[PDB]
Amino acid sequence: QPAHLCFRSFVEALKVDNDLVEINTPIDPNLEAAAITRRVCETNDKAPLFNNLIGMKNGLFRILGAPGSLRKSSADRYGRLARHLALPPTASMREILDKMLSASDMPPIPPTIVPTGPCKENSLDDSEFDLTELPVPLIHKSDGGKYIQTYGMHIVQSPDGTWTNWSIARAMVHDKNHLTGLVIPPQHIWQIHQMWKKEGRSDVPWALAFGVPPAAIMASSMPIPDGVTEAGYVGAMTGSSLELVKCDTNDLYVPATSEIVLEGTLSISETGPEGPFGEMHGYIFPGDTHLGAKYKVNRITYRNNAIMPMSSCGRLTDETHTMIGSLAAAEIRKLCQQNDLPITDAFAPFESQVTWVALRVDTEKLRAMKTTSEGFRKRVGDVVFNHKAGYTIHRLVLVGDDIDVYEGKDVLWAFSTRCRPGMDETLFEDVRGFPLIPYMGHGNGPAHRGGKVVSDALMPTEYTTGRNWEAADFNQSYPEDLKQKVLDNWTKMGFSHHHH
Amino acid sequence: QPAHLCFRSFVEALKVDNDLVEINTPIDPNLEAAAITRRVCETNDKAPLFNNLIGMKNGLFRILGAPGSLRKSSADRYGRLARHLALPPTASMREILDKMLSASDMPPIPPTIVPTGPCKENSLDDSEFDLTELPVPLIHKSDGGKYIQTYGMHIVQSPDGTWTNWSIARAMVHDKNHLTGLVIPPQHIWQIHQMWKKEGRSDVPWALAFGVPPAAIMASSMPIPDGVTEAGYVGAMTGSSLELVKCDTNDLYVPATSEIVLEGTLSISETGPEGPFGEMHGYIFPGDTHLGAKYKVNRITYRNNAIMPMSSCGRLTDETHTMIGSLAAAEIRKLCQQNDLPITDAFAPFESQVTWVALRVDTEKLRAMKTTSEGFRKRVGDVVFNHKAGYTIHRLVLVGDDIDVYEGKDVLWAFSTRCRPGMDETLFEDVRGFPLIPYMGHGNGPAHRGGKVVSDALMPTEYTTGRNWEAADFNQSYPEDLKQKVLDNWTKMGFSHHHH
Ligand SMILES: Cc1cc2c3c(c1C)C(C)(C)C[C@H]1C[C@@H](C)[C@]4(C(=O)NC(=O)N=C4N2C[C@H](O)[C@H](O)[C@H](O)COP(=O)(O)O)N31
Ligand SMILES: Cc1cc2c3c(c1C)C(C)(C)C[C@H]1C[C@@H](C)[C@]4(C(=O)NC(=O)N=C4N2C[C@H](O)[C@H](O)[C@H](O)COP(=O)(O)O)N31
Ligand SMILES: [K+]
Ligand SMILES: [K+]
Ligand SMILES: [K+]
Ligand SMILES: [K+]
Ligand SMILES: [Mn+2]
Ligand SMILES: [Mn+2]
Repeated sequence: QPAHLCFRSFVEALKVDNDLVEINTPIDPNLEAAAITRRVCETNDKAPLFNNLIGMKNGLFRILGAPGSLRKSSADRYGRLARHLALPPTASMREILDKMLSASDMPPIPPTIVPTGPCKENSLDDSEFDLTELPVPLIHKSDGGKYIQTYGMHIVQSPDGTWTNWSIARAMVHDKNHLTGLVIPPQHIWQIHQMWKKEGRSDVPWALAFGVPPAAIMASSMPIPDGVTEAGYVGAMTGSSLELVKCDTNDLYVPATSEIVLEGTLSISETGPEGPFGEMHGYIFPGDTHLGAKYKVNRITYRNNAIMPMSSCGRLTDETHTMIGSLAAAEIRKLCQQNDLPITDAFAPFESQVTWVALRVDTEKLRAMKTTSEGFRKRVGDVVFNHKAGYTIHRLVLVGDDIDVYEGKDVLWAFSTRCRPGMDETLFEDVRGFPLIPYMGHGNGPAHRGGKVVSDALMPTEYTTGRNWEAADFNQSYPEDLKQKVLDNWTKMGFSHHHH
Repeated sequence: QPAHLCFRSFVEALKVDNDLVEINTPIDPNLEAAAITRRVCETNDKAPLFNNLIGMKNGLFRILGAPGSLRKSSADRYGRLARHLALPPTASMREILDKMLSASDMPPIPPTIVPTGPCKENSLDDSEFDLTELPVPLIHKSDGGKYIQTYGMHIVQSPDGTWTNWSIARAMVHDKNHLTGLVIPPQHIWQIHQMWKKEGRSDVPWALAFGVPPAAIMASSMPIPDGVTEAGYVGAMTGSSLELVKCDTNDLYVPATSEIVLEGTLSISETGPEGPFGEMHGYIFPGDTHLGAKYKVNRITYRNNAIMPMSSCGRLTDETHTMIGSLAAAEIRKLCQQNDLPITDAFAPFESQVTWVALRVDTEKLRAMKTTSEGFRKRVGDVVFNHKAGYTIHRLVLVGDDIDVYEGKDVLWAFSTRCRPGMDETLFEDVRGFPLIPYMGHGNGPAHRGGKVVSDALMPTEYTTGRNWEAADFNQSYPEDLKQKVLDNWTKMGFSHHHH
């Protein structure tokens, strides 16, 4: 099975890439696995595969940390993400985001039901498992629970059966047969949960599949449109219908090669203590527990020698940055284009803790619009900040054609030198805010509203007659023949490889 | 003579450090020298010494590029700056800034007059030189002139003789015996020029000394207080009285070991075309010429085999960042402390193009003040933005004790995650602005006023009861014994030197 379509094959691909460290000696899921993983993410090291996890019983479970984090070399920096998508390991961010957007103007390819798969190799009923007895990790020392769910896919369906959503949302073990987790607006798991609650008849049939096809976990992390079933979007992107098997205890379908599947229900009435958790912006607020959604687990099914992927998230760089940020940026780029805004590229700078998105403007198009900064700022912020795709993003930075938004150094240069504080910005206080950013949920203002800004780093002539500067850099401040001479004589004179 | 007290010894020190590349083949001062230097600055390579400059005649002149730029290794990153000050090459930024501030509560050590020095080894009178015949560099392709003066020290004295100012301000060749340059408020060369213009009697006696003692060029770049003679401040900092020789044609005094000295006058009535120039924020606006101050040169004196230092300034990283930014930050730190504000450290992040200063707050002190963000923001901005030391700085970022302001990654993390846009900021529109920032002088608003902001990245509890988070990082999210275990087993498990 191809690496993008089968987690187990993905792990083999990382090994073959020399991007995997197999640790076969005992590792404690209480902090140790996650501390190793954290150190890997902070240093862009190889992904750790913990094959000897203290507390693993009857096949549950090995852990793979850092599945979507960065490689050390610049040439294959995003290779782990490329391996989720059948792309070359040297793929650029633009090529990864284009791949993730490609299914947006293709017919869906619905999934294929198959009678069985590797996820059915083992099962545990209601009398045979205890979630508190599994080697679920404690990921950060002050976490409010053991976060089983950091890289699996929740599967829920609208009451009318017409939309089946796949998404990532955190969850922790509550007791032997329940989880608690985040289910918050405007997320699709929340939107679907609301539909079931308004019907008022039953709890939401649910499954959570870990170690799903890598292309599916990528779509699970992306804010594709309301009402779009992720399975058909992944089918179109990959050009292949995904193979799904029915759950044993409900009529939901899970990827045939899922490593581990939990089947049960998401309550429309019950809650339980959830959090705190060491989160994407780099913080944990110890003791900040709140009531979260409550899931009941009725059945576990799993592969022989099952592997649980884990995100040890926090400070740069992990899956919450590489996937949340970048995939929101990709959808925002599309959204802008669909609203007739002249945006060519979008990325969420890592340096912003993925709270900014830099939007590259086609300034020839902009000049034809005969508009102004104030007008344009307002139009861009109204489009993005009133849409779900803008949820996580609190600052939009508009930049001209000379800036590569995928290079944080260039975005910071443009921001710092072309956007006059206050005058060149529009604040948005009557939009939904992302409460997990510390300045929102633990800040001075409403946790769920406002705190957003569009910062215009377009210069005045970019709206009128064209760029009227050249950079004071080696590239722009010297003619071609001189530059080349300098480069050709560099080592000869006495001054100091691409892959590495 | 010690390296901090003699430019020629400083060049030898860079050689001995293996931080110098001597280029003994012909190099063109038209762009080539500056392109090499630019490439060095963008890659933190060794300083270039051009010993064979096309057009050099009768000893005028060799060029040293990148005298105050960065080294590649982290361990001696600031070694070229340390060599200006007799510090170890591994000195931290805090240690360099502390050294530059040390004379602020010491009695000045006035300079010593000596009858002669190496700067008197050669002379050229009014009939013997032509500035257009010297190998003055063209530094950027669109510059409006050949910028002779990028790393020399202008020397002017108040009419009453009580204050002698040393400072760096750019100047270019106008014709055979004149320069034009920037002389703008609130700079001390401007303040002194205004005193002479109000007297109305004569042009300002002036000298410009290139290749001055390195400790003197550092003070020349620092906004030490109005009315303080830099020579006595440098004396106190170094613990030694500087040796000066009188000019031949006026009664100003220049460092005895200056490589090259121009003597003449700064006009109180005449102006000439000046600029454009590839400037510190990374831009040049071709054709943006304006009338600047006009200097007449009456005499040149110089050392045998004179060396002209040059800054090929622009995009990161050069003397305009390492010296302008950092030395303004140092003075702002002091200014804050003198105004009873609880600031421990200040630095201008390179990532901000040195337009921000991050101010580290002693939050124990802050809590005792029983104040609020709004109150505190306003007080800090009124102190700094109404003072000359804040001139170049458009954004102040207040950060708590956990942030190392000398680490741009940590400043950006704090800014991005702890400062709510708008609510946690105070804009300042009625303060002097720095027109050279593109968003000021080429922006949408008044070039010389406003555009400043204080961004408070202190969290709410930092004002009241104390920090209420831990970082979700390896350092903070795992206990000490575990961290150490992980570090000790890192290479054994299969994962990947200080100097490099
Ligand atoms: C890649 C990734 C994406 C995450 C999360 C994580 C990782 C690794 C972990 C679990 C580590 C941390 C948490 C923290 C949190 C941010 C959250 C979450 O708990 N709640 C949430 O609502 N959104 C999350 N997302 C983003 C989410 O997947 C996207 O917003 C996606 O568009 C949702 O799919 P729908 O569009 O179909 O609604 N988590
Ligand atoms: C280290 C350095 C410092 C510079 C400049 C440069 C370098 C290398 C160059 C020449 C390359 C570029 C220009 C551009 C420009 C910024 C300027 C200038 O032309 N005008 C100005 O007014 N201030 C400049 N400074 C800063 C100045 O030295 C400090 O502000 C100092 O406090 C002044 O001394 P006083 O306090 O005693 O007034 N230049
Ligand atoms: K999704
Ligand atoms: K702007
Ligand atoms: K000075
Ligand atoms: K704040
Ligand atoms: Mn969805
Ligand atoms: Mn001064």
